[PDB]
Amino acid sequence: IYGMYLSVKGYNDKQPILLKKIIEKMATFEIDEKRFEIIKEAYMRSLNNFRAEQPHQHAMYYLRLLMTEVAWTKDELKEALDDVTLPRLKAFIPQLLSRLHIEALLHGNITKQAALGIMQMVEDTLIEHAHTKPLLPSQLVRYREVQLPDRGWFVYQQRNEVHNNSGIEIYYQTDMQSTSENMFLELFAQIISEPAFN
Amino acid sequence: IYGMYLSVKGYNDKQPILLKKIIEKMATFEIDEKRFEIIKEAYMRSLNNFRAEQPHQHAMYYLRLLMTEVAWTKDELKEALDDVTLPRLKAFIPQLLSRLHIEALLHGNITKQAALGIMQMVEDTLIEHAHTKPLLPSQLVRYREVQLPDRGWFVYQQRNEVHNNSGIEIYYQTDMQSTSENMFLELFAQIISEPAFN
Repeated sequence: IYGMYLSVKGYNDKQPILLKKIIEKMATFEIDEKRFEIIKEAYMRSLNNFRAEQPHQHAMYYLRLLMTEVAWTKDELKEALDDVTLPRLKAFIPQLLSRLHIEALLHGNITKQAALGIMQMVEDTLIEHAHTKPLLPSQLVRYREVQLPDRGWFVYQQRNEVHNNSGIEIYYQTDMQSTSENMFLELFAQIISEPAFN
Repeated sequence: IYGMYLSVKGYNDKQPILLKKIIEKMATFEIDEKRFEIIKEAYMRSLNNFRAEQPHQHAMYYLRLLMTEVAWTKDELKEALDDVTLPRLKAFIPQLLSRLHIEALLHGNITKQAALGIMQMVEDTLIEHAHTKPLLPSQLVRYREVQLPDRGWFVYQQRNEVHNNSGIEIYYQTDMQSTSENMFLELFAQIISEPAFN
């Protein structure tokens, strides 16, 4: 929801080469129309196939949508999927790569100068082939969680058209994430874990 | 901040003709490069002339920024203005007209059928020349106001560089808009109006 995520894990011997190739395909992507149609139809089949997920998964999904400030439902994505066209996408990729921020975490059998060399390699490739420009700090917008009122109870109700079983997810909200509240919630959840199961 | 605003007022004799011509002009606009550079430069001057505004106007501006959820500053606009290019705008206009919502108010010497004819003409023209699609209701996000904490006092300080006088604006945020709160605030402001002046 904040942008792309790329992770390369494994032996560091030939890692920067493949990473460079992946960045090269990010900044030199040529879309095949047949692959585009097949993959698009597959994604449509995925959004259609979400209706066959399990009731508890639907409960976690609905609670996610309710609690997050901004969240698009799979029905909205499915409806907007028909309007996606190849010229729109080909005009959208450089529009995406035109303004970017990057947050990296390099943790492994590499040195500081090696990490700086890899990072500078990625930056130089993105600038060279994609003309990527940094983002403005005021544009670093994180999403807030909906605040429930005191003594307030809300219930969202939907139906599962596939499984003959019912699902339910009860969520009580706390103030914020501080040390004291974290240890309160974790300690209580530790006390009620096995009694809840049993 | 929510979108464009257009208001045509006057004799209704040729209002539909003029309005139709306006929609056609916004849906078939061809940009002049000279006019683009000149109007852009005049916009840069307009952004640079805010420094000569009065300190109370600077106060209302800063307070508006502070209490608005999303608000971009004159310096951010004047900095991002240097990146505005003719191809970027030429790609922005159809992107702006691709999906839209409309909220109209037709009041005066007008019949209901003529109002529906005007609205239907606007929709037909927008879909015709701009392929305008309806906007999702979840995309109709309204900005909120920063919720101040109880017994909280915050002070933002700046300096006017042109006028030799100083300004100040003191804001006691009340609760959300309801009948009781509205009449309390308006009655108190009524009591303190003339004693404030005198």
